[PDB]
Amino acid sequence: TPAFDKPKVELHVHLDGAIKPETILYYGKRRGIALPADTPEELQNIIGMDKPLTLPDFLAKFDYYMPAIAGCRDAIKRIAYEFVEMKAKDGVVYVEVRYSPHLLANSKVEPIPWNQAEGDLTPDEVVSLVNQGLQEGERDFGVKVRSILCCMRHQPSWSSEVVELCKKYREQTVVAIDLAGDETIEGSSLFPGHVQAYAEAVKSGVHRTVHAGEVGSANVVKEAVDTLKTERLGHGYHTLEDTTLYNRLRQENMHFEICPWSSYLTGAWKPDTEHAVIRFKNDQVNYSLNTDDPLIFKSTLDTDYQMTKKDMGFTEEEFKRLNINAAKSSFLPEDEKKELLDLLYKAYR
Ligand SMILES: NC(=O)c1cn([C@@H](CO)CCn2ccc3ccc(NC(=O)CCc4ccccc4)cc32)cn1
Ligand SMILES: [Zn+2]
Repeated sequence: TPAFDKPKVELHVHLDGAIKPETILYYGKRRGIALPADTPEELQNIIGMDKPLTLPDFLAKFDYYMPAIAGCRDAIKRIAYEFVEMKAKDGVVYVEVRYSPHLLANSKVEPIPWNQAEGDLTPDEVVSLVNQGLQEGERDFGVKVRSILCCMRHQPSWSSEVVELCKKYREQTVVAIDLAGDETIEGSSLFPGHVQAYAEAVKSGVHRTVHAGEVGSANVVKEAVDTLKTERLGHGYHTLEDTTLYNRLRQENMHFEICPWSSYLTGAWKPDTEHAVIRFKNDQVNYSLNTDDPLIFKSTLDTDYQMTKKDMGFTEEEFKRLNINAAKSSFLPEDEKKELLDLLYKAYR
């Protein structure tokens, strides 16, 4: 069945979008919340999309399940644990996983997300709990995991906390800072809370990625590159819109975190068009293949590989260079990055 039967690298996946239905129900019941279902299968049917939707439509998906995990400590550790399990089934030898700590928390955060009564779970120990779950998963399932911590567009006040959390927990497991959630809010790349967070990340050596370009213009890409100093782009589809920018990113060997299946389901790509990744294939761009939200998009990594092999004529050779590009563009220290490279060179021959 699987389009690509070798080990794989993945750089772009959200933890809060990669929970098993079954364990949301488990915590729905056991805490009180009660979902719009009580069977795993129907749960995935309504909390999981299969044709494009608007943003409010999208966000209410989170409004369903997040109150069931956020706040509960053992929930937070278990989803980090089960994320590694899920990934071992995908054949991934190395993954970076991202999330917003604040969104899993029910105290020391204004506003309190998900409506949610107060309590005592702060952002700081959310990240310790996640990174316990993750370290255990690594040990039991033999996938290597690191994590990225997301800033949120609409909430520049969280952002100095995020860089500080990145520093406190560096190497183990957290390797980078991200910026997520609605790149359409005007001027959001340039909100002072975000820019000074990213400037702190330069100063102290935390690695940087930015979501720019999925649903927004090439201008928001440009700000991510020139003002936020990204090392990578999540998505970056719209840099095509601006050809000098595109060419520049080609020379600098910028890495696009591509999420094929997602981009259909979000509206970012319309089916009757050039998919941006085929252009990236033809141009020999430094890009990767990623799942984004396997919960919400009813998908595994093989969904993404499959789609590009069926409908876009991707071949096995391109699959290889892409995962190599992803290993090179990882936020691993260089010794550990050479080790990963070596594993992959052998596996691939
Ligand atoms: N794929 C994602 O965008 C995503 C974001 N998360 C969470 C962090 O890990 C945060 C969820 N979240 C909270 C507020 C918020 C605002 C916007 C978005 N995402 C977008 O706007 C992405 C673009 C988009 C447009 C329209 C439909 C779907 C998606 C996520 C948001 C999980 N998955
Ligand atoms: Zn994403």
